[PDB]
Amino acid sequence: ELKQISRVEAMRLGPGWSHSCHAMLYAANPGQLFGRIPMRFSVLMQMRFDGLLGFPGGFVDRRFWSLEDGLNRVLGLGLGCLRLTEADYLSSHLTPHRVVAHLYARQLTLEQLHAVEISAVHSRDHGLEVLGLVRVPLYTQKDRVGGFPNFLSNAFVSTAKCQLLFALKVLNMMPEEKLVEALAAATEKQKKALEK
Amino acid sequence: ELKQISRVEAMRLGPGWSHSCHAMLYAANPGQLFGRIPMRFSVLMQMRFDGLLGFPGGFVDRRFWSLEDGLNRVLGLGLGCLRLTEADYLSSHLTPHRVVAHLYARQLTLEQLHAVEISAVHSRDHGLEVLGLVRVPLYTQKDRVGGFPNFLSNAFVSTAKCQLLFALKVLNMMPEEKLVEALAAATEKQKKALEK
Amino acid sequence: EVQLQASGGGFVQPGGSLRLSCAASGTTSRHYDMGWFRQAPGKEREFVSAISSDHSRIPYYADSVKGRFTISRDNSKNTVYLQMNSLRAEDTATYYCAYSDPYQPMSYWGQGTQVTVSS
Amino acid sequence: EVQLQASGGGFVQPGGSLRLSCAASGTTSRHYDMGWFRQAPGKEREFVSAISSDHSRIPYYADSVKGRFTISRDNSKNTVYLQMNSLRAEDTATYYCAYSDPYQPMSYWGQGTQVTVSS
Repeated sequence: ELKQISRVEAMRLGPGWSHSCHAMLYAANPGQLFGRIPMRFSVLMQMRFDGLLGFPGGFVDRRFWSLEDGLNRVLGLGLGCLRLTEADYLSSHLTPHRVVAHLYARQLTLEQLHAVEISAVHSRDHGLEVLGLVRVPLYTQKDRVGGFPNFLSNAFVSTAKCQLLFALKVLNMMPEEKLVEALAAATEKQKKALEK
Repeated sequence: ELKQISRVEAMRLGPGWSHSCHAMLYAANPGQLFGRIPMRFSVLMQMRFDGLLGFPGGFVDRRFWSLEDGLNRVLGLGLGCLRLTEADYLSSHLTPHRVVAHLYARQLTLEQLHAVEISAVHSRDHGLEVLGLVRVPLYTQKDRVGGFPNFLSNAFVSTAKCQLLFALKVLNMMPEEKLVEALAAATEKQKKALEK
Repeated sequence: EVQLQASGGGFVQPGGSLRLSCAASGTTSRHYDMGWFRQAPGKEREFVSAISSDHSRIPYYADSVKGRFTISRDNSKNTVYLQMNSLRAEDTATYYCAYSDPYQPMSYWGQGTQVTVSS
Repeated sequence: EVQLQASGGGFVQPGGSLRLSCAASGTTSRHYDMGWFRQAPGKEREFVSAISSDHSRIPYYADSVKGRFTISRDNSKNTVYLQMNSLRAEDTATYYCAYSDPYQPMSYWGQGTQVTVSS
């Protein structure tokens, strides 16, 4: 729930502001977990070197890079196969630091998403700066935490968690009611965990 | 910090008890993150279909399986390449349910660990029951949470979190002082997060 | 909750044949194990046969039923079958279907079905 | 904190040559970018040249220095070099080394080194 700003407004933020660019790669998923639970969509995130879940991407120094080229530089290191353009640009948000966080997002086919996972495990940053990709489970199991709420209970780069829920909403992959519900089950799971 | 019990004591627990078997695959890692931070060891865990971090493995029905064969059944589905024996058996612990959790652990070479990651992304359960492998960062960064404490802040299968810290200790991959320290930085990070 | 439903059984003349069926409903998995146990007069419940849904291993049999019983499956119906041939008096027992899988702790049992071998 | 240390510069006769060096210390990364800016009399600080540590792309140059300046690196020393040839009066300026990388937000600047081209 960051403050959204227009693309052109973000580009007037220069030296005072650092810029980050991240990629949300996702695919329609017709499969069913256990033959029973529709998966609907699969979204890629990653375990970062700092032990947090985030999106592929990183900080882009505008002294040296366009946002596109700087993003693809980092995607080349950590995913090693795909390149995004301004066609995929989705949002800019304001955030310790003054950072404008840009989100790019692209719908892939499910096998294209799998190809990204296969190239990631051979990438230059795999095992160093990137410690593995994970798929976001977007379903919720019968106990009401299995799946997406449990997943939201992990530790994120805060801007990544905000961007994921923002994108799921504006891309109409999940209604905002269900996002608020899942976030609420996660936070209460977390508070119920802190009882020891 | 589960109650440890002897192998033979666990085998006297039959029908009243469910049994789980998990694999801790790890490797000495001579590399340095950013050229600066010794990585020491790499441990494999995975994002499970329920949105929690855990170890490769699962529940083993002793009506049908030995613990070894049942473990390798699940490893075959989710990792697709390696098989463990009783030579790798490390511990049994008592835990909603009456479960004896058995931990197997094997030191691999770093490239053998990478081969496991490559076979996992082609496995039968990848994208369904297993949503991706991740490496555990065992270093701590200068801010005292980057790396291992942040990683411990994620959401685990509780038995998996206990088994990881138990194994790091008894395998002498990390002194217990440092484990308690990292767990303490994680829990306080979590509590400081629940302020919103 | 996984519920197990069984079909077949009853009276059989020695040397005859009989086929048990069993299906699992509810929170089943994709990779799972199903099989049969039986309890004969004055004995404990003993293993008969088991099969997997995923070609994880070859179906196995108790030594006393090798070459007589054959287990088989239809994972589009989550159903397994026990074809019992050359039935003997030793085969008189309550037969029980069983289900488990690597993703949940519970080992499930179906209700007993009586098979009675007698002339 | 990434600290930048620079070497070289000073007085140069027109058409001569001069080589700047710059190294990064501290919380540096493995994949990073380093380059040079300069501020000439009455102008704003302008891009000169940049290079990457990882062959991510080809080093680039301001149009006014193409074919005269060449940037190069030694990532065993975390050091980059600017070889300035055929120096002209237009090249008189304070030159600044810069460092950044994809893994931390800060864009770092070194201290200015004066280059003075004059007969």
